[PDB]
Amino acid sequence: SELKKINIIENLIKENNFARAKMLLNNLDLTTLIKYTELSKTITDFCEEAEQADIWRTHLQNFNEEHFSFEEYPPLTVSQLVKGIYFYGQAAECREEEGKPFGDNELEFLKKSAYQHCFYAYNSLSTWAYEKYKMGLNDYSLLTLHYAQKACQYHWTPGYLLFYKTCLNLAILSNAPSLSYQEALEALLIARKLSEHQYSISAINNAYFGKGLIHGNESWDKAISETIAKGKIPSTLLNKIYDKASEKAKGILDEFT
Repeated sequence: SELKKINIIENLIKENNFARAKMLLNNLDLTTLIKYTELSKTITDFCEEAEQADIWRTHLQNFNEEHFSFEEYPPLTVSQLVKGIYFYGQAAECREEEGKPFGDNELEFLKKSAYQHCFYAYNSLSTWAYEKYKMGLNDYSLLTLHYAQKACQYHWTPGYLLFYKTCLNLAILSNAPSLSYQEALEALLIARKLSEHQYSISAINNAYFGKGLIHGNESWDKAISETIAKGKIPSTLLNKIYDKASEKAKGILDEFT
C-alpha cells in the first residue's frame, strides 16, 4: 500500500535507522521519491539534510547525457535542481500528449517546476505570460516580468539575460518603451558582469544545455549598443545605469566569494 510504504520509511527515520531509510529511499524511482517528500514531512526534512544530498545527486547524474551534464551552483540546492528538472520534464511530456502549447496539465507541472525555481520553468512560464499579454490580457505583463525576475534570483547570467530579453519584448508592445529599454540595459550589463563567475559558468551550462551563450541568445558589445540605440537612452542616464549595474553585480560577486 502507498500509505503503508510511506509509513515504513517514516518509522525508520523516527527510530533513527537513518542508513536503513536512506537505503530504501535510494531504491525508489524519482517519481515515487518526490511524491514521498510531498506527502510526508518526515521524509522531506530527512531528504533536505546535508548527508542526504547524495540521494539527489544520483538522480541528477542520471539526467546527464553523453555530451551534456548538469552542474550544481548556489543558491539552489541539489534537490531543488533535481525536482525542477523532473517537473519540467513532466511538463514537456504533457505538451506532447495534449498537442497544444501550455495546456492545463503542462502549466500545472511548470508551476511545480517553478516552485523549485527551475530556470527552464521560469523561461517557459514567462513566454506563456507574454503571449497572454500580447493577445490582449494587459495584466499578464506583470507575470512575464515576475518570472524573469525570479530567474535573476537564482540563475546568474542566463537569468539576467532572460530579464533583459523580457524587457525588450515588453518594449516592443509598449507605447512608452523607454523605461523598458533602460531596464533591459541594466539587466544586460549585470549579465555580462556576472558571466565570469564560476557559479554563473555552470548556470550558462545548464540553461543552454552546454551549447554556449551564443547558440542560446550575438555579441556583448553588439547587444549593448543596439539596446542603447533602440531605446534612445540619453547619455545622461547611461552613467546612472552603468553604476547601478556595477553596484548590484558587485554585491552578488561579494556574497559568493
